[PDB]
Amino acid sequence: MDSVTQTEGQVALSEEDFLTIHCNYSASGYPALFWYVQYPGEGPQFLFRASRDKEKGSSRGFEATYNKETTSFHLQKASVQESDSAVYYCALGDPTGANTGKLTFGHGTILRVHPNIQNPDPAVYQLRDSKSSDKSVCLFTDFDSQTNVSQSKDSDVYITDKCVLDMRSMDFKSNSAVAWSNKSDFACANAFNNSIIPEDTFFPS
Amino acid sequence: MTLLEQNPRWRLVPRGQAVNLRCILKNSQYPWMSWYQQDLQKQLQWLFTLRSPGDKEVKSLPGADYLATRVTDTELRLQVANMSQGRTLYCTCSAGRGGYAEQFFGPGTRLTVLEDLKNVFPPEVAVFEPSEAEISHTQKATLVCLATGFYPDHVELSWWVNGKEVHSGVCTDPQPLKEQPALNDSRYALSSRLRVSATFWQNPRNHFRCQVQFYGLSENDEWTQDRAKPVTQIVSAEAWGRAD
Amino acid sequence: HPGSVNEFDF
Amino acid sequence: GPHSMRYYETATSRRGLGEPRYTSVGYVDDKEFVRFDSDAENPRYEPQVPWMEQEGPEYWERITQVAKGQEQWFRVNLRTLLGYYNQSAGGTHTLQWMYGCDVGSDGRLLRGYEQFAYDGCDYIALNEDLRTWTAADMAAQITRRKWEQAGAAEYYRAYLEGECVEWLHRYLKNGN
Repeated sequence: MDSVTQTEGQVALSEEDFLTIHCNYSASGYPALFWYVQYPGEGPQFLFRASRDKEKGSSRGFEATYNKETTSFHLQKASVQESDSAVYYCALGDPTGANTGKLTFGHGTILRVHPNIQNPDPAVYQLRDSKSSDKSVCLFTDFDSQTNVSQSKDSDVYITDKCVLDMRSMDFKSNSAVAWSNKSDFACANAFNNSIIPEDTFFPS
Repeated sequence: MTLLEQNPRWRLVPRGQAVNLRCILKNSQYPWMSWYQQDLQKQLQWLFTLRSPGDKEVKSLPGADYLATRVTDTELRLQVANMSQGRTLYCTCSAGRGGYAEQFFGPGTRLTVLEDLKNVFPPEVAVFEPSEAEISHTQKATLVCLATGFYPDHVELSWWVNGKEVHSGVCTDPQPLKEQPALNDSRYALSSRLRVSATFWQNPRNHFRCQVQFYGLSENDEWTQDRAKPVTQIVSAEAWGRAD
Repeated sequence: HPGSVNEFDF
Repeated sequence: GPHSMRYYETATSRRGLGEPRYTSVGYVDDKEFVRFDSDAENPRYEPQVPWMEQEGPEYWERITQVAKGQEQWFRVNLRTLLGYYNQSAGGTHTLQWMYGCDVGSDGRLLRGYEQFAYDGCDYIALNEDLRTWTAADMAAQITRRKWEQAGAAEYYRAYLEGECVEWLHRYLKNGN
């Protein structure tokens, strides 16, 4: 029956990389096709429309061409930015001619764009709770964008996804992940082992 | 400016219970009005498009049953009944039937479903101070904030420096973690990083607050568990710059 | 092939 | 030579009836080939020529749903036109919508049409550019404004330049 298929759940790119998100649909007639974008913490919003075979829609440097022969509407951008990070939804307008209002949305595709970090300096610092106590955390920070952070093997030691902050005033970006547990045998030195660390990292005393 | 108002913004819903949603159209250029769900897998599904005052329609999807009513030229209602799984409901509007004219999405009603009302806990918040090693190595200082032991998973974390909300130097986890990831009704944690120049951190006059808004019980829920009724509240933790 | 249900009202 | 496809959709609101008479009549080269009559029992689109006996059951199902929905559009817009021309209810008024396409020998589009007429007098029409509207009068201006703002010309042009021309081509193959 009528359908929309987006081939990808998630796509990870660096800034200025080439992006394609695949959209295929199944509908007879002359449906309009659409792209919608949901920036993080926001509602979905219109990107563009195409209503005819071979029509290119575009907005914000993105395009897709209506291809009735391949029932395709693949979203592309030559050069992505960090600000493109979002979920992109392909939508099929109602094709029966009954114009009921139904949009049929693909599953969505999560696009994460990683910055190019110019002067990497990976390290793992210990931070102490401000409210005294013997509570502490581990900061894995300053590692390049192509490093990845996997969970623990232990389930009592919690570990968070990488995260990019931007210090706007000094045009500087840095990745970081945080790791913390209560196991008493917890160690900052031995806490991202279950992760492919650089060899280059710092590990102070 | 804003085309649509939705109420409520959010609502904690005991399993099986019903909730009333309303949507107000601020501009009659866009008189066609729709409901869409977003489930927890982020899937968008059309529920209804209703144009005329008096149009009433009914649908059943996994997780919720719905009665949608176009009440006036400017008011759309949705009753969500027999709720078994959380979702967000977006009102939308359009200048057209919607085969062609785009949809403008309103701000959304977030519905959270919990089996049991005594799995509701506020977060505990803690702020961890920059490592001296980081200040030596980089001339930068990173604070880390943790909210732990909260349920359900709906918080908003902000950083406040000298009484001013900041965005620069901040990275908050996109999603909470389940502390007991098995336990289907596990409590959550959340991390955030605020990073300043070592100079800013070193100044003892600079105050750093991690503020966690938690979405919980109303003053119109019953509660008898001895431990504090876990209401919608703000929990903060603070650090002061050290010369050290 | 008749037209689809009209997208817009007068 | 050249060829045409033309549909004429009419709604007439009636005195003591209130449910309007809806009709749709398709022509190719000025010969009637399909008709829908809302005053029929369980009404459907029906072929009026032998060369329309092979479109297949789901064509007739699909455009029969379109008629039912198009009936809702004519009745809403008849009662809007009462407001715009400050006339009263339980009147006899007619809305006519004429549309379709002319093609040359080569099957390429020469001309498109989207014309609306209220009570025999024309109301708003799409110009030959398929991009701008001619409004007869002050009531039609309201409509022209809403439709310029919502890009209705582009919307109709997609039918006029795609589906209309392609279907006129197939109908001319069917009925040699």
